[PDB]
Amino acid sequence: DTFTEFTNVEEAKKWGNAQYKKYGLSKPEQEAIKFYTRDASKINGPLRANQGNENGLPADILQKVKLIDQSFSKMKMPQNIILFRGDDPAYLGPEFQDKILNKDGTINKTVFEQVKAKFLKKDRTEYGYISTSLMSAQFGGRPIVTKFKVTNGSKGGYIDPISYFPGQLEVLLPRNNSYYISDMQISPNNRQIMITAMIFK
Repeated sequence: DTFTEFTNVEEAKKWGNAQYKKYGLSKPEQEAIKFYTRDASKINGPLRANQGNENGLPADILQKVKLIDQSFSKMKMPQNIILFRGDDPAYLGPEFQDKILNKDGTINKTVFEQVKAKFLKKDRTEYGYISTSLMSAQFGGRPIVTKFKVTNGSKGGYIDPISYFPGQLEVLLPRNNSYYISDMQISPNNRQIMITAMIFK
């Protein structure tokens, strides 16, 4: 089946709202997700620190992580969907973060080959949750943009109605969520890396 890519904010909120209405997230689930949206680093940072071992987390963060994890029992994609995330060169790791951009702001083409060797057609797992949006335009100036293709039934949910930052049209996906990088390209303007990644659960 096609993957839906929302063409505008109105249609996106319509689809997101329709799914959100079915979640029945608990009060503590909602508050934990809202806290995450206020500053995701307060959750994803500790998860990275502890290499996903929720048991090494501070007790307050553990309680929120268990809630956010639990929320995904209620939030599954109803259709194959396209989601977006912007990022900076640190996404590529210390050995590339300061080399992937030329001084003139374009992607270093030779270094990009090594970036592909490291990442392309390989799975990657992040210890943090994945924050995406239904829409892509807000990422047009970021050094890296990822298009996630997420199939029907995969865990994840539209959280804009409970976000600290309404209008971001965020779809949150689980932590420790392996994705497959299926494509990586330098953009037409030579100033962005465009990644496609695939998630099936």
